[PDB]
Amino acid sequence: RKDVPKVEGLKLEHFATGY
Amino acid sequence: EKIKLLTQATSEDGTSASFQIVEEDHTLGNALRYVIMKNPDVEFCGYSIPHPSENLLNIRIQTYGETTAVDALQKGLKDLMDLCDVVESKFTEKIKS
Amino acid sequence: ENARAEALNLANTDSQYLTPTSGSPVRGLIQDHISAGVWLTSKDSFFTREQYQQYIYGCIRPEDGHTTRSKIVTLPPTIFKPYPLWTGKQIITTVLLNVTPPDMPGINLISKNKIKNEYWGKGSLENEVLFKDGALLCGILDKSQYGASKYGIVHSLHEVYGPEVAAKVLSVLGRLFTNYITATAFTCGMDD
Amino acid sequence: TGQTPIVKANLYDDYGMDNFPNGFNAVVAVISYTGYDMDDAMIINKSADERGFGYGT
Amino acid sequence: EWNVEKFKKDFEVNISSLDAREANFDLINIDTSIANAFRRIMISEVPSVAAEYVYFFNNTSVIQDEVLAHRIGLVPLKVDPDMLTWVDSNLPDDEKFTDENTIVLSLNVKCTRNPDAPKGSTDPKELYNNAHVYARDLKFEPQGRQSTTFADCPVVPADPDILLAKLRPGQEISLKAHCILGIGGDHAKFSPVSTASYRLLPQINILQPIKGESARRFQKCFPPGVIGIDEGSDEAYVKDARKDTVSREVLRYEEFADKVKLGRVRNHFIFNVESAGAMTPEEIFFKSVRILKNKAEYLKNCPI
Amino acid sequence: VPIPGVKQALEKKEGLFRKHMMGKRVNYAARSVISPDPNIETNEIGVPPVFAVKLTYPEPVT
Amino acid sequence: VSGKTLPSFKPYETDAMAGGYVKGRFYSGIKPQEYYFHCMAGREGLIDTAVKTSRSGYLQRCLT
Amino acid sequence: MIVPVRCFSCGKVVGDKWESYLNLLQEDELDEGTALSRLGLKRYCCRRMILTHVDLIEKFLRYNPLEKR
Amino acid sequence: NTLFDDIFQVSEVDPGRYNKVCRIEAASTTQDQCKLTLDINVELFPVAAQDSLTVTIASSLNSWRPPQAGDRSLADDYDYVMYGTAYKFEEVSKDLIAVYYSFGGLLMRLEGNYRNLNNLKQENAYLLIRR
Amino acid sequence: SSRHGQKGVCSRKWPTIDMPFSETGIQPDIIINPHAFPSRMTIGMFVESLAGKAGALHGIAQDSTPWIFNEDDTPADYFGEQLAKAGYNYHGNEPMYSGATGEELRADIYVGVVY
Ligand SMILES: [Zn+2]
Repeated sequence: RKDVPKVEGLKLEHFATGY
Repeated sequence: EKIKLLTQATSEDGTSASFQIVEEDHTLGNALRYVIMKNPDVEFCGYSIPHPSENLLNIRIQTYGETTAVDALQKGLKDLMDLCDVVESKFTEKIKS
Repeated sequence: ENARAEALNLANTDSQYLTPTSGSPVRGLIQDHISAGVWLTSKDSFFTREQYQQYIYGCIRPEDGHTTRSKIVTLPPTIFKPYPLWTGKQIITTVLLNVTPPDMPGINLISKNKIKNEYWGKGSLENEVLFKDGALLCGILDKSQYGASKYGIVHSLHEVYGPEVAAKVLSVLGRLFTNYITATAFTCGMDD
Repeated sequence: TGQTPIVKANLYDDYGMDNFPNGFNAVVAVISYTGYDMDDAMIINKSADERGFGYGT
Repeated sequence: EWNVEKFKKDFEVNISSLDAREANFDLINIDTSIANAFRRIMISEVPSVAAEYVYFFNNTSVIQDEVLAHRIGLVPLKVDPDMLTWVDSNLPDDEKFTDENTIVLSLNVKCTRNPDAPKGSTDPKELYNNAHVYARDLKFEPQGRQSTTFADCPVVPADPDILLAKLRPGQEISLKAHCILGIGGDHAKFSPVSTASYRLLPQINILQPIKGESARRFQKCFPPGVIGIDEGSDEAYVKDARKDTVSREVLRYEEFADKVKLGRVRNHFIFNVESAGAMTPEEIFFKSVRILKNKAEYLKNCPI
Repeated sequence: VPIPGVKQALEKKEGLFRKHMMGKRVNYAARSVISPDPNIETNEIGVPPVFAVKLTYPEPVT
Repeated sequence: VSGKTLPSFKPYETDAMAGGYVKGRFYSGIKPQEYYFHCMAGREGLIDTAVKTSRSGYLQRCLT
Repeated sequence: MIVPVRCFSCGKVVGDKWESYLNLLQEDELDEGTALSRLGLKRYCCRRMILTHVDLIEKFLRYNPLEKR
Repeated sequence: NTLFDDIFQVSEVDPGRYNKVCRIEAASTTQDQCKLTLDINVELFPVAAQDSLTVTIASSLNSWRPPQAGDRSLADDYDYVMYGTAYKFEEVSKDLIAVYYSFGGLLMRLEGNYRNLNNLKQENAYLLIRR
Repeated sequence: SSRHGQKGVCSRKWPTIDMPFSETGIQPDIIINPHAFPSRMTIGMFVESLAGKAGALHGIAQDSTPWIFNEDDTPADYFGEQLAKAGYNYHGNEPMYSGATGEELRADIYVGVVY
């Protein structure tokens, strides 16, 4: 059984306010 | 009308009193409580909302004497006004700059 | 008026603190007030002058009859230098002092709760609560002292001042652990 | 107004149940904050309710 | 001792960004009580204008009449609230609506099928005329003295591209919505801000030096612009604290479980006000301050 | 299908004694879903306005 | 009757997992066999509670 | 059934964005996250509102009581 | 007026699932049997093992009011000052007693002989600590 | 009701100024108690909250078919990695501030999106 496939190519979504 | 202190907890010397305020909530209660607590003449402060579904607010100030909760509340409100004024003036100056 | 006076004296919810099934208590705060008590009465929790006074006034409101001295009374702060701090146990103590009728000794109570000493670490004595003269001095408040458990602080307040004062203590602690839990909220998640 | 579930099963699309949305994706906070939800109750946002949250005829 | 002067000496504002829609400034050395009061007054008590009392002549659309009334009342209006006054309650409803406090937004539409309908055309933009009703269709009309007052103001929705209703041929909408002043605490449609919130400035207390590759990964825990490597001495220092969102990825690693503390300064807020299109966030904050001041003043001068 | 008789009219749970003498429907009595409210005293209950304008009590004027 | 506790488990299997002993936890999920056993136990609990609700009614009414 | 004027949790208008979102998704190989980023929605409260709108009014309109079928 | 005074040598400090407060395992360097065990919040008065602390208990510092202009007390000579009421006088053995002091939860136990602990009573008693 | 048997009547329409808020600036539209979870033992609700936040942040959709994981690939870890890559907490906790006291709460609050 191979593990759950990984959603690759994921970037950083949460930037602090004003950023 | 909007502001009426409760005779049930007021004192003849006036040093302790409880105010019931309409159409108010934390938005004024917390700031006023902070400002009044900044007065070293008073001992007790803090605010309580009787029931959330009713637009009511209670402020109780127990001084240490020589003063009144009435004048302590007046002083707190005036300090609130001055604090808002300094915030506004600094904001406007930084807008200019 | 016959039925009004009937329901107001024989069947009203305060006059039924315990059940005649076994004489054990049936009333008391249930889940979130209990979990907030384990935090406010924890030894690690201190509260400044403003936070303490705010909690006490919001819990009590003398204008609504929760007091007995026609003016809220206070307590000495635990800490004097560098700055005046209080404790949660002092908060419970002054809450009792404000609801409990004056000129009456406080509940000198000895009992325990549902929390073993080894959970708090070595040398801890929090398993037992040591009330005195209307003051909490050791251990923590818990379900065992308010809820579906016997020989608690509210049970002894019942046993000493009738069921009315115990009812008012239930109400006052309900308004105390509520306004408290707004400020320091309680949650759970995958990390737990 | 109904919404598709973000956390859907794979069979939400095999059977095609997108035609009858039964709810919405709500921001849930597992928090003990108000006191008005202990035994089984829950609290909605007044503003969200006033922006069309869960409205129906 | 706390005095107005001792607070004016320390309080300061750092407007980091600005725009006609979104502001992001800082309030420093102010109490959390007052900062929260500003936030709540801003999000609730600052007045704005949105349609309240609709009038419907016909609605053959698929959308329910009340649903359409709700959607119409939601839409923001590029109207300065100070141009019109407040509405009454005890006055007769035939006479409560003046030319100084009410805005009328007609919407007459009739979808009709396009006779030159192409073959294989699926997109409804070709098969039907006026199938889609956009908020641009809400057409303000002056009333009485509005001609010589609101002439220069092109009363339009703050977004003219919000979709109102999708029609089909034959189906019709014909309505007139009256707009008035209101506040957010009454209904969420009067809230002039898409959001209004703050956050205390994160604090990263590095206790023990982080050197070598350890500082290289210690930087990767925070957002990219928060931690930096000193040029000469390979170490980690806090470059920009504001850029950090408190995620506590450091605390998941035991090598940093004792070399750092993620505190937080308690007097340094970072506001972020997004206007809903009605006004500008700097003016929103200005009116929030003015509302708090007038509220304290009314409490002060109200007879006891 | 067989028609009830007099004995069958007062015999069992749905008869007369149990269904209309031990327990009866009553006037001046309401009902609704319950919700929590930690801001009422523990000897109190939250009465909605709609009941408060319908339930009544005859107070002889004095 | 064939001695199997489930289709997957071999007949007359000496194994705790076969005999209803689930080693999983709700944190990391339960395997389908254990899911079936747990559903059986939960349904049994529900039925027992449904019966016990009405079991005491006649006793209490007769006493009272 | 039709795109809401304002996001429930915050108030950021997402009702002037449904056609823009569909166009961004169909014209190019834009993923949903990229389209929601380019459309002015960076908080998940706004992002889910346009990521998870069904637009059932299309199926609703195909039963016109004022047109020969 | 004072009731007790000494100087103590810390031995062990126990975290004990407490972010601020800690327990003091102490052994005084004057008496062969005088011992202390006090809980303090090291967020105000931080202490480490094998460090030296001063302890003094005063029946008064000369109702409560925050400090104002022109006020003096016994607290000026120490760092950490705490309020607590004695509640359990114990008799350990011959020429050996123990006293329990809880300062709003922060229980303190004092061990040793009654040649020095005699002046302690069961009433309100300040505590003062200095390096 | 959630999709995990966590039914419950709405008890008050909490005004947004009184609702708690986070650094991002969102008041959750649904508040449910944590004490509903110990007795009811629904970790599915927690993992759905995690997966919903991760999916809305990355713009993607989360499958939830039973038994796709194991005891070596926890869904908690999976959605935590997908939250860490987005910038939020690995354990799903969002540092919130109380909308009444203004102060930050004692510890980070578990938030997410659920159906
Ligand atoms: Zn939003």
